[PDB]
Amino acid sequence: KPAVSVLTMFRYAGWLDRLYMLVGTLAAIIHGVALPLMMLIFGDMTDSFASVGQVSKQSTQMSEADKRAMFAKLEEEMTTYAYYYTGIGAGVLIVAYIQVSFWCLAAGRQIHKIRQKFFHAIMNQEIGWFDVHDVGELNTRLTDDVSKINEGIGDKIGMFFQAMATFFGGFIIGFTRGWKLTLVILAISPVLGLSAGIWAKILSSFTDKELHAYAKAGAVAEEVLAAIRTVIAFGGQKKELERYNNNLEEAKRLGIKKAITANISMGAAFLLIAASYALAFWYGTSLVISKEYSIGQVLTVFFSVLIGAFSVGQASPNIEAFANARGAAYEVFKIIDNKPSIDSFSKSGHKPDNIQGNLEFKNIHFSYPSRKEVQILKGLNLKVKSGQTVALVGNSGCGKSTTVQLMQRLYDPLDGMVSIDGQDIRTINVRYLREIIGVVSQEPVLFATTIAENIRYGREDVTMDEIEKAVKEANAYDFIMKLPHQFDTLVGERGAQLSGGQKQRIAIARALVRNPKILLLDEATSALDTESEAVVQAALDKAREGRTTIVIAHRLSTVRNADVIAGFDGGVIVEQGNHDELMREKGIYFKLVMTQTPPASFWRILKLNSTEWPYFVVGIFCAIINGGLQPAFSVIFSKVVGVFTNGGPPETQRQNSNLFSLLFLILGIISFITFFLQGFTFGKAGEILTKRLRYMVFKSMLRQDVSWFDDPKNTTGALTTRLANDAAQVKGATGSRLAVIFQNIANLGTGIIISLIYGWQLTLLLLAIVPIIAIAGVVEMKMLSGQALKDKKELEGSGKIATEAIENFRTVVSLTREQKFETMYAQSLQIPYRNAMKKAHVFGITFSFTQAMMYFSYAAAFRFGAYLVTQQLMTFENVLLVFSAIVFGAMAVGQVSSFAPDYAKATVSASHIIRIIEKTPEIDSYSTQGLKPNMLEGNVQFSGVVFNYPTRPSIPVLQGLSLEVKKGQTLALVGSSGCGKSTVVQLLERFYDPMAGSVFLDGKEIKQLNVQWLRAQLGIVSQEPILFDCSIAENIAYGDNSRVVSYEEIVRAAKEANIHQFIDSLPDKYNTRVGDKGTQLSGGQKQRIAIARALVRQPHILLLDEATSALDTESEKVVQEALDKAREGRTCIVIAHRLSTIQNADLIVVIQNGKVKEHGTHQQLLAQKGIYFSMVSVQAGA
Ligand SMILES: Brc1ccc(Oc2c(Br)cc(Br)cc2Br)c(Br)c1
Ligand SMILES: Brc1ccc(Oc2c(Br)cc(Br)cc2Br)c(Br)c1
Repeated sequence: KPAVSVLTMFRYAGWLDRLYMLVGTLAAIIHGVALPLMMLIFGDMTDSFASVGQVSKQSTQMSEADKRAMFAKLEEEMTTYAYYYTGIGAGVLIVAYIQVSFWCLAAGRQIHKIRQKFFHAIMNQEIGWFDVHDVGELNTRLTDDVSKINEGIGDKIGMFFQAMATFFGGFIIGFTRGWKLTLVILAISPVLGLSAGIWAKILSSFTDKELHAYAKAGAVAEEVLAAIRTVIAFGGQKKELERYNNNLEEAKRLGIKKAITANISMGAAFLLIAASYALAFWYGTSLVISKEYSIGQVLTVFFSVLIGAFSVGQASPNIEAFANARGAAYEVFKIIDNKPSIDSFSKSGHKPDNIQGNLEFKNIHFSYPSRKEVQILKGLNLKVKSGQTVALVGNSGCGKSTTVQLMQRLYDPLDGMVSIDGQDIRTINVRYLREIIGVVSQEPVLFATTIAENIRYGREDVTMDEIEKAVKEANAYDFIMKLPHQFDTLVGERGAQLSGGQKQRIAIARALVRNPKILLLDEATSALDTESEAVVQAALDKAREGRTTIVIAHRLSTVRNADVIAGFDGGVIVEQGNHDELMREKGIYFKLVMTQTPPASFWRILKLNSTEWPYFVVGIFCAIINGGLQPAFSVIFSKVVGVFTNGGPPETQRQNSNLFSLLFLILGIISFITFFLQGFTFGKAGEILTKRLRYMVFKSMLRQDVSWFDDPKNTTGALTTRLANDAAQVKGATGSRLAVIFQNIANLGTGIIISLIYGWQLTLLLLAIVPIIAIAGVVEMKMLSGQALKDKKELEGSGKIATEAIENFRTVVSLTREQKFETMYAQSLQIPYRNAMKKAHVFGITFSFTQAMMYFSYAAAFRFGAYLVTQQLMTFENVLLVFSAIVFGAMAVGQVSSFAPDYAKATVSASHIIRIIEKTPEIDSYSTQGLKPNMLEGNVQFSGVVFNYPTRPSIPVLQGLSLEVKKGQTLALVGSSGCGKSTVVQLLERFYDPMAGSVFLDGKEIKQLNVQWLRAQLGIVSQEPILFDCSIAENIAYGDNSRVVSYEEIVRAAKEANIHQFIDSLPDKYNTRVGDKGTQLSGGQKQRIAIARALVRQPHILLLDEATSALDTESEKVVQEALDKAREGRTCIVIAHRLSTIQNADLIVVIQNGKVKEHGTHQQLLAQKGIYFSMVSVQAGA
């Protein structure tokens, strides 16, 4: 919404840039004007053949006499025109170069200037400006918004004035040479803009319906795949498939209805567009029989108008490129024009010599850019004597750290003044101020150069002698020399990561070359290992005594030798003096001392599509007819102008022109009829395989075992996404692109035959010319992409050192040296600049070449069409035909290169979708094999079970686990932590077979037992019961599948679960909807319902996995009261974390490290004193 003044945007265009644009826009206008003139001459050549075409047939008497005056007219005329076109092509060769070259030159020259000014502006902003902005958005604003500016002031402007030239020069020749047809062509324009407006309304309203249609099926998939362990537990795998299959049926019917309506839309749209033209051209014919126009002029205005009319559309993208470049230039120029109060690039203020370093802060009130929300300094008074070293202590607020900020004049105070020597800090140069202040901060930062270079960021003029003394004077010399490459080592975020106390000494050496008169030491010893701290601390003490120093730290070790110590309380200075004095004061300082002491030929995807042997053959056959039908319009056009250039006697003409225009419209309606079919047929054929794919995939997905859904690679969202995309992508490959790619190869095929068999070696010429300009148009775009990738590679090297500069900013400004990064970024940009110069000559040559090879190609089209062909006995009417036939058949093949990614994007989406069906599990619920025992009673026999989870085969959970529980008993299961408690329930449910050992139920190993039958006698109840969106009676009836459960039977379960209080309390009762879609209710209810569906099954084994986990107060007492009634009549395994409710259990088992450690009845384990009695004691007390 915000934008820029048009002149301010080119403020950096001066002298030549202003000329380049003027000459560029000039030749651009010349380039545009060139095309409608090309059409104007195409009318005069018709007139030439038309006068001879009328007189040659008018003879029917003399033959040799027509070999004289006729050919003489032709050779003076045709050579005059051919001489004229050859000139036009040389014109576009020059102006198209001038057009694109100059604008890309002015763009490159300016964008170089933008970048430099704009990075200069970034480094010039005071710190308070950064505290309110994100540096990351800023740097991306650097590389992206400048790119958008380049796109707008580039060669697009030349294309714009080229297009307006075609537009203006279009209707000028349109109006002057024939004003009537223009108004007639504009009259059908609202119809063409109204038919394409029905597309913006149909597409935008139906693309939502499908995204709503599958969102009903994709919602089924998401509550299933999220609750997958519950559907697997109760074996609703046939229902949840069925229940997704039923939503796929509706998505199919809505998909065929969309295929019917959308194909009715296209066909009617084209048939209105084509009829609109043909009426404007038939009524072109009505004006030649009346002698208001020449047969040549009708063409001249008809093309020049339609050329200029479509030239409007070909200019619209360049407008939006200019405006976006303006809007992008706003926030950029806003940074360049913005002037600071502090600078640091300013050459102003005093530069005191013989600085002695007496510092005082007077009544400083300050607040960071958070402003009125917080005020961190409520007045202040502090002097530090020259040579002395003052230490600042504080409990919190870190108002300590603020004084180092103000002493650098990173910000100015709200009220008060900071004074170095006698002068206010605001009178001294900002740069000289920071050159007389050395700074060592908590986190040290080192730039990605050599050690000597990071030290060289202290001062630019320095010799390895002074680097050596500096590092040796910060005892950092002994420790780099051992490191290889000597001073020539590397540092940075990337490469040679060092010890913290080692990085700080390089920072101390960096600040030491600064020979500062003032020293600021903020938190430097803090957050550092204890032993290297003393190594650094020796350097800090060796860095002082030549300087006045303010130091801030939480290490009270460094503070004793400070000449004065100062404590803060709420930004107010409270205590000051020597260490001993503050201790006698017994205040804040004393109080803090005591405290601290694979693309491949996949045919099988088409073999599954072979479910419909018809529906394709209908579309293909119907597409090829549409293909062969489409040049016949060019054949009609060729003979509407043909017979009427070849007229002779004029009485018969008016009667035929009505006949062709009729045929045309019969040929368009038979084109409508065939194009509805080829769309509907593929549409239906695509939507039905969409179901089969999503059915078989969702079937095969319910076939894998829990081992697969635990994979971090496969989550519920990633599976629904994999489910939707892959099915839609393969639909597109077999859908429109294939009907179109066969319609078009039939288009060119039925066109090339007509052209080849009519014109001899005429067609053989055009088949030498057209492929070359097509290839030359491709190699242009390859070179285009190559230059694009290359410039991206070498401007990111600049933006990379810009990245380093700006997100490490507060350090660089503390060291000054902005002019360093300033110069480095300039040297970095100098390569893309001198590269951007070559870009202009390259784009100009290529574009001018492809334009010239289009104009020269058509000079050869007529000079060969006449002369050697028309001095013979071949006819203009065919040359017209071969043009439209070949040229349209070629531009119809241009759709093949556009639908190419729809094939690859589908094959890749196919690549996964064939794998996902064929993958078979270790434990398949679908296998009908298994024992299905007859005897009812249930044991559980864990024996030597070692188990590790397939996702994390690192820490074992179960290793040598052995349990046995009789029928009708409760097996209490206590654990130190982890799923060692829970893995038992997962292995009995056979979510996994154990690594070693075995688990048995009735004496039979479950591993050889039937998988589905096994789970059918299991009453699993988890800690968070997931309930699908449906009737609570149906969430309950979900406990027994393969059979519909009686109402009184699901009532019996709700009676058991003690949930029947709601189930009548609701207005709907058992038919109320739950799942946080129809109704919401708390967890105690959800849980009871899960108990209800558990015991609908009438299991022989309950499995209670921390059922009271998320629950509170009386809700626990009632759910436990339901669980305690559910057991005592069944085999039970309970791992609930309430050991008070576990006292009345028949056997308690303690799990240690996957081994069973300690077991027995409650009082038995309570008589023993160990883990279980440590467990019961810790909760009962707490
Ligand atoms: Br009559 C008549 C026939 C074709 C005309 O131009 C074409 C041409 Br040439 C090809 C196709 Br496909 C559709 C149309 Br409309 C015109 Br304008 C008038
Ligand atoms: Br786009 C384009 C369309 C026709 C052009 O010249 C003609 C013209 Br004018 C008439 C016929 Br028939 C074929 C061609 Br090719 C040119 Br040059 C460019």
